[PDB]
Amino acid sequence: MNGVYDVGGTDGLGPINRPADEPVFRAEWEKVAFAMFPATFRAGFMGLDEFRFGIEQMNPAEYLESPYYWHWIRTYIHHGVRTGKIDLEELERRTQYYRENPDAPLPEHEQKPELIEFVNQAVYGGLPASREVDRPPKFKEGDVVRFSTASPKGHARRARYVRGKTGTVVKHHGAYIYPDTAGNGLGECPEHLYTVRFTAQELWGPEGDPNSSVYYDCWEPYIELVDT
Amino acid sequence: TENILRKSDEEIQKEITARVKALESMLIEQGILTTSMIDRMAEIYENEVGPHLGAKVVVKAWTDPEFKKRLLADGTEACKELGIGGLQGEDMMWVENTDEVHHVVVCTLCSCYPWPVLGLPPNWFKEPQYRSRVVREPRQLLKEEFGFEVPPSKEIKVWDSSSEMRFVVLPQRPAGTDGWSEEELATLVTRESMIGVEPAKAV
Ligand SMILES: [Co+2]
Repeated sequence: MNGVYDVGGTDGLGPINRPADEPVFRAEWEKVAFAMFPATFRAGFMGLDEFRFGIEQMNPAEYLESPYYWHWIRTYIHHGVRTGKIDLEELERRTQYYRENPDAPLPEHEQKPELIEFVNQAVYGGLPASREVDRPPKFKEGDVVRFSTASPKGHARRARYVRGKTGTVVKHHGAYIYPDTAGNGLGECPEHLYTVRFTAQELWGPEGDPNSSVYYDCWEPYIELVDT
Repeated sequence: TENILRKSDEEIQKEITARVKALESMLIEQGILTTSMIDRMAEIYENEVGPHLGAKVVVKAWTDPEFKKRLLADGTEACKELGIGGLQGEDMMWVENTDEVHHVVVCTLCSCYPWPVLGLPPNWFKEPQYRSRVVREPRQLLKEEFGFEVPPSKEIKVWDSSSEMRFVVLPQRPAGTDGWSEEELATLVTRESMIGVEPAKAV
C-alpha cells in the first residue's frame, strides 16, 4: 500500500536524533516487545511479510513518532485479532488493569524448553527465505528494466520513489518468498530476485546528484525489459 | 520536532508499558510466551550478537585477500567460515568501499539490518529521518549528520534493503595500519563504518 511508512524521498521529517550512545533496550517493555516476535511467529500469528504489513497499517502520525518497538506491538495485536487469537475486549480490560496496578504479577505459567530451543535455532540457524523454483530467471546482469507503476493496496515492497523508474539489473540472487503474496496471506509463491541500480537523476530529476545511484531489490514481477 | 498534539514522553511510556504488560499476560496464558523465552532473546542481543562480529569479518578481509574475495562473492557463506550467521543475515551481500566508490545502507520501508554481524540497529537507523533522506541526499546527509565529507567526484551508492538480502559495507582499511594485528585493526572498525555513514577510524 501507499502508506506513510514508505518514507524514501520524503522531505520535512526533521533532523536525525542520534544520542552519542544508547542501550539496546531502553525499557523493559522493549525487551518484551522484541521477544514477542519469535513467540507470535512460532504460534502462527503471522510470517515476516505479514508482520511488516501490520506495521504499515498503523495510524501514520502514531507510526512517525512512536518508539520503534511500539510498531511491533501494533502488528502483534493486528494479527492476533485477524486470526482470532487475541480478544480485543479482554486486551482492553487487561490494559486498564495494568494501568491501575502496574506491579501486579504476570499470570502463573510453566517454562517451556521447546521455546528456548526455538529461539536458539532461529537466532543461529536463521529463517532463510530463499526458495527453489522451476522457472529460470527472466532477467540477467546488464538488462535495462522498468519498475512497475502498480499500486496494490495490500502488502508489497514497491517504494513509491522507484515506481515507473527504469534501472539496470545488478545481480540475480535466486528466488525468494514473494511479499505481494506472502504479506497478504496468499503464500510464499516465490519469485526470482534482482538488485537493480537507479541513478539519482532518474529518481530525483535533472538536478539530482550526477554521481550517486540507489540500489533496490526487485522481485521478477516488479520489472519488465527495456534494452537487453 | 515539536508536535503540540503529543503527550509527554513519560505519559507515552506509562501507557505503552501497560499495553505491553496486558498483551504479555495474554500470550503467557496462551502458552506461547514465557519469561525464560523473553530473557533468552534479550541476553542474545545484549551480550552475544553485536558489531564486534562484523568487525572480525572486516579485519579478516583486510588481512586475507582470498577471504575478501570469498566475502564479496557470497557474504553468507564467507561469514559462516567464522561461525557468524543466522537470523536476519541469512542472505548477506558485502560491498567494498574504494577510492572511487562509497557505499551506505538503508531500509527505507522499515528497519532491515544485518543482525548477525551488527546486532540490533541503533534507533536512528530505524527512524524516518535517516531513512527518508539518505536515498535522496546522501552526500549532504553524510556531511551534516555524521561530519563525513564525500568529495562530489566520488560516487555514492545507497543500498535500499527492500528484500531479505542484507547489505553490509566493507570499509577501506585506514592508512598507517601496515602490519597491524587483527585485534589492533578491529579497534578501528565501527558499526557506523559497516553501515557506511562513517569511514573506519583514522590513525
Ligand atoms: Co526494515
